[PDB]
Order: sequence, then C-alpha cells, then structure tokens
Amino acid sequence: LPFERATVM
Amino acid sequence: MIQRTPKIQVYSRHPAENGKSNFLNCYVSGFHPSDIEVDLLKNGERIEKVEHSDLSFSKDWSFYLLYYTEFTPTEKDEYACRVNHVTLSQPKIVKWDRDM
Amino acid sequence: GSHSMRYFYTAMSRPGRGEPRFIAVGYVDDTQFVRFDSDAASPRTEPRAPWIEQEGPEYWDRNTQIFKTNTQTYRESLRNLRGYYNQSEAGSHIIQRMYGCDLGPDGRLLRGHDQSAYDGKDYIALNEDLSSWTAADTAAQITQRKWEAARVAEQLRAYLEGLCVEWLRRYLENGKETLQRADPPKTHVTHHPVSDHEATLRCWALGFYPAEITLTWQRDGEDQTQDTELVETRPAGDRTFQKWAAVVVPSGEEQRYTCHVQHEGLPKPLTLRWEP
Repeated sequence: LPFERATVM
Repeated sequence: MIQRTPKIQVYSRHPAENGKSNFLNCYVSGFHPSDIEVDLLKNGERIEKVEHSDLSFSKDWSFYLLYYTEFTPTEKDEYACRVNHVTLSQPKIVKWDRDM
Repeated sequence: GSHSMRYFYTAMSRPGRGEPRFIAVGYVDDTQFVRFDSDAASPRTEPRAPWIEQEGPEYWDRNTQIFKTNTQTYRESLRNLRGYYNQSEAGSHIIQRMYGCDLGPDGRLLRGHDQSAYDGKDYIALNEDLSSWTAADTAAQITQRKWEAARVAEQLRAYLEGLCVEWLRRYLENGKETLQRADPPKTHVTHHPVSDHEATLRCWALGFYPAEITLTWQRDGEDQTQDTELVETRPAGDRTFQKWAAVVVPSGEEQRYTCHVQHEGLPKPLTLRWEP
C-alpha cells in the first residue's frame, strides 16, 4: 500500500 | 544539467538453441533523462511487435527498461538492438552475441 | 529472509507536449506488483503480480485516488522547483521519489526510506530517524521548510512504521510461493581464445532470484578485482536475473583461476573452474 498523503514541494 | 548515456545489453532469456523459440531481450540502464528509443532488429530491419517493462529506476536515480520479443534463433539471422537517447549523436547499434 | 517494499514515482515535464506525466510503480524486493501511469488511456492502478489480484475493489480504488492526487501535486512541485532553480519554462525536468520499509529476517522493521531527486541529483531525503531531513541545496531547504510546516516527517514515520510494514507482511504471505522463494543461479564457465598467448574465462550465473549476487574471479586464491570484467545484473523477463564475470588469462594457466558465487538461494557458496 502506498503512502496516502501527497505533499507539494 | 547532468545527463547519463544508456548502457546496452542484448541477450536471450534462455540459452540460445537454433530452431527453438526463445526471447530476445534488450536491456537499457544507467540513463538519464528517461526518454529513449529502443528497437530490436532482425537482419537490420525493425521488428514489429515489441513489448517493454514499465519505467523504473535504480538507487542512483538512473532509469532502466527491458525491451523484448519472441524469436527463434537460426545459424544466420542477425539480431541487434538500436538505441537513441538525447546523450547520443546518432543511434547506437549493439549486435546480439550468443556468448554475451 | 530479509524483505523490502518500495514505491518509485517519476514526474516528467514536457513543455509544448502537454502536462507532466506521472508514473508510480510498487515493488516487493525485485518483483513489481502495481503500476499507475497518468498517460494510460484510462488511468488506473493496475496489478502486475498475480498475488495482488485478490485485493478487492476498495484497495484498487484507494490506490487510484492517491496516484491521481499525486499526479496533480507533482505537477505543482515541478512548477515550484523550476522556480527554485530560476529555470526557463522551455526545459524538460524530472522529479523522482523512492520510499518504503525494510524488514529483517524476523519480519521486524529494520529501517524506513523516503528520498527525492530533481533531474537525477539528490534533492531531499528523510533521515534514518524518520524525524528530520537532509536537503542537498538551498532550493531543497525551501521544500524542507514546507515539509516541516505540514509535519510530513511525522506522517511518514507513522506510515513507514505502521501501514507499510503491515502491507508488506500481507504481500509476503499472499505471494509466499514466489516472494519467499530464492532461486539459486545455474552456473558454468566458458573458455574462448582471444590470442595464442591468452584466453577469456567467463563465469555465468543464470536463472536466479533475487537480483543480489556476488561473482568473483580469483588467481591462486586472490581476487582479480581490477582484471575482472563484470557486466551489470540483467533481467531475463521471467522474473529471474543473469550475470557474468570474465578474465583474460595466460594460456594455459586456466587451472589457477576459480570463479566464486554467492547467492541467498544456494545450499553453499560455489567454487567453479573451466572444465575442458
């Protein structure tokens, strides 16, 4: 399962 | 900005045996950036139905791909891989050598 | 008996040729098990190993929502990082990310990883504490301040220590017949004259899983490290890998050379020579 949080760089 | 040229290997999935169906593989690795063109050649002509693996990369960030097609080796049919990348002036051809 | 799960993300801009492509692939050790490609005709998470197929529609839904959300998020990151380097809008650029968890032979967490690169150079990496960051330059320091503000390290520690490990353990069980099975190399030694004075000995390893292997030549019992031509480990396309190592030897001192093979799948480490 992939990490659930997308965070902008 | 740093660019890296592909390493190329041409080889067969199983040990080569004339008249036995096998897979011809062309493995490009070590390259950056990821756009690349890879054709498998039979006596200098582009083979049509070629599949490849999904794009991925190694711990050093360089990309790698496997291109492959079903084939049946013979004594005299020449097989090769032709690769172009932004890093090469013109396409590079590497010949399939059975002992390699 | 040591195992890992990794996800590899690649986001590649292409000005004049539409919006950046986002690709995600997931691995357990050297086995790919999922992909998502924002360029596919219908972009969705797709299975790439038989043992992941049993997962229910809830699972494929979850995956697809994260990868679509990331597709968008990475398009903004590409815009952001182009600015951080004062780059022209003309150029094509790449963000790569690799993250996941390593298990020891017991099945406990050995360590977590989360690294990112920009145009193939290290950019920012979560440290082994899973609490702090190492930024490669002053542009990545900007990303770092933003990731500190959103408590990203805290969230990644929670995933790496929790979900990542539980799922990897679920996958190792569901795929136990292949993922927990090591296939030893099949080996031989070939001999080709290159001259009347010398000859090449090439030691072959074929059919092995996983990719990790050690192949060494020795002369009179000592490593021929500089003299060995070592080709990169290559996939067969049937899940297994291949490798060879060659040395050029005085004819006929062939018997003084031994090929040494180590692989997790072997009864014992092997010693081979040319058998004329």
